[PDB]
Amino acid sequence: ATFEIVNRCSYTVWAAASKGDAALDAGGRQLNSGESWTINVEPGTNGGKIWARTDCYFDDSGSGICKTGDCGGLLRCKRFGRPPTTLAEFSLNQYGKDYIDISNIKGFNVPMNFSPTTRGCRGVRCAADIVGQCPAKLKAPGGGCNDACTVFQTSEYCCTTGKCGPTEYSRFFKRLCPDAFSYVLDKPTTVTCPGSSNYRVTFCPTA
Repeated sequence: ATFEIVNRCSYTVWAAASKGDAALDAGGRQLNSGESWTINVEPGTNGGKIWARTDCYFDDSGSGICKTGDCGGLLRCKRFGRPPTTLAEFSLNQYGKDYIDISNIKGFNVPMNFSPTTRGCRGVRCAADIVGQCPAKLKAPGGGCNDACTVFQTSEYCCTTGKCGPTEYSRFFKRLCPDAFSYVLDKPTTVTCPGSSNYRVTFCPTA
């Protein structure tokens, strides 16, 4: 499947694509304001994620650090990034269907639109100013808005026992972005697309 990753933000981001134990395509790339990066993702890919990283410094070998979304200091991510990270999530060709969503379960750093470029389903978006409105306790110094599990590490925020309810913190994310997962047991905002659809992820879709 084809994913075009587009940076409409006014600042540089470093895109990342991983299924957690391996890169997807090249795994990561710098995107200046306006730049588009097209990747190919193997059919049948399960648990793939795409996210942006901000304020990165890398050397010639592709090692360095980012203030949000860092994946063990690599330009080309093999694993998932350090929160806060707005997440585009997908599972492809699962019994004839693709499943996509946006998640705030690992916090928020960059606004995002996740849309198909082929027919048959709708896109999803979280483009509110969550960083600007972020509750004091959830603000990450490096930038972004942490989820409450990341910050407080309780069974209730992290849904460790598989039983947990909405919280004052999850409701903040849900209020600003209804179409994204706000906590683990959130009522699913997953979109079902035809198997083998193609997609576009746009950072800063409105501004």
